[PDB]
Amino acid sequence: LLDEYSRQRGQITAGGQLLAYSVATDGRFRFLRVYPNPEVYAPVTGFYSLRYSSTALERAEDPILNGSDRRLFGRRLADFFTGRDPRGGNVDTTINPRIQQAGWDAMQQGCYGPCKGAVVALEPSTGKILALVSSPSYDPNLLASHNPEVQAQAWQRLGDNPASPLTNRAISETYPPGSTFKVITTAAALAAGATETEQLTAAPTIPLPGSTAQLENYGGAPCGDEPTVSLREAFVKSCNTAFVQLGIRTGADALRSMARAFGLDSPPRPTPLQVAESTVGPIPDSAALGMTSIGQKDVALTPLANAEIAATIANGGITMRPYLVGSLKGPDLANISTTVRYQQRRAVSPQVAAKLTELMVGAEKVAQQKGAIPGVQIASKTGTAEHGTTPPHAWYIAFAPAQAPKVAVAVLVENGADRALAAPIGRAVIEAALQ
Ligand SMILES: *C(=O)[C@H]([C@@H](C)O)[C@H]1CC(SCCNC=N)=C(C(=O)O)N1
Repeated sequence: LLDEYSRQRGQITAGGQLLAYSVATDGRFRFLRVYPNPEVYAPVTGFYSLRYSSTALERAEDPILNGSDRRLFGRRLADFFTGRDPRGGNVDTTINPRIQQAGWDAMQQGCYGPCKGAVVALEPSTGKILALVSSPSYDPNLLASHNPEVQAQAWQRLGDNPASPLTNRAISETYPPGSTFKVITTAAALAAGATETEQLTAAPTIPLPGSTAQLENYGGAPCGDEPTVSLREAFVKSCNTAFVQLGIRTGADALRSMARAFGLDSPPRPTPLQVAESTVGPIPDSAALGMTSIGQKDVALTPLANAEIAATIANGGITMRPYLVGSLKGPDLANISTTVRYQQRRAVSPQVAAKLTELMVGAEKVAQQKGAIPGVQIASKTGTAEHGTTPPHAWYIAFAPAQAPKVAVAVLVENGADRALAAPIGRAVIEAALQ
């Protein structure tokens, strides 16, 4: 450890701003790692610690940041030959500081006090991760201390915190998607040949086949005041029974297949950070299928996966591979690597994506309007999700402008559902993006 602290570790950057850098000190270990906006960027930087090693981008891009990367070998030779103090390379992220800060701020004020959860912003046409927010977060300056006791105390406080602030909730945790998963049930039906004008039950209640279990609308009220409702109408008003009926009519295999087409049960590519796998679940019976259709049973998504669903629809049906690192530099600022955007797969036809967009623009209009942006059209799906064996989660997925999208977001507020919170958070992130 002594020698690797005698060489100046390189910088983690966002928008030409520093997220992590190293300062020359009088310490036995010469360089101290500094995080100037610590809690906000901790999901992106991770920590770099004498006692506890590294996480996130400190760990992923460790060869570049410490200067040991093969691609940096010439610079290291030239410096030693010339007498120059050596320095590691730089990692330039895809994070937009304005959007990251707006996601964080909105999370710290959006639950009459701080929310627990995650915000992800994506650029639909490129796959760039524009923001990666987790709350509560922690201060990596605490683990950068050269004092063993300060590090050990911080490590212990963090690990005993029931809110688990070390966890990057945007990419490492999976949550039931609830109402947001109607986007997938809808996509599956549209692809199988159903249309927006198709008629579905408006009944307040629906039996689940092969069980005494029963599903209901919110909170026992009929979708319309008519016998049935159109698919568009049930989508925009987020009726449950209609979708239980739609999904079972569509069948398990079509639902599974659309779920995989949208990245579920599909091993995620590193960003370079590892992303937990999302799942539609086994769907072992028809009771399960009705429950899967409205985002429950065994469906579990990372906030990132849910932002990608929105980004895929925004991008005309094509999924761009999400990435966090735009380019790697050497100590001179010479380009070592530039990331090139990659089309992962087509999930749905331009037609189905267009249809889903219309429905989502309708769902946004029906929704609570706090934080709406004048002259900007937003396509969205709000929702709640039940979990465990408890207050439901609050979700918002969206993209904007709906006509030619520049940004897609997912907002998850753990336990945030009322009986509103997620959507204004989403819209502040969008607004910051479109500035
Ligand atoms: C979706 O999962 C839920 C639940 C019944 O399963 C329903 C209830 C709500 S919450 C209302 C939030 N309004 C908006 N901004 C919705 C919905 O998102 O409309 N779906």
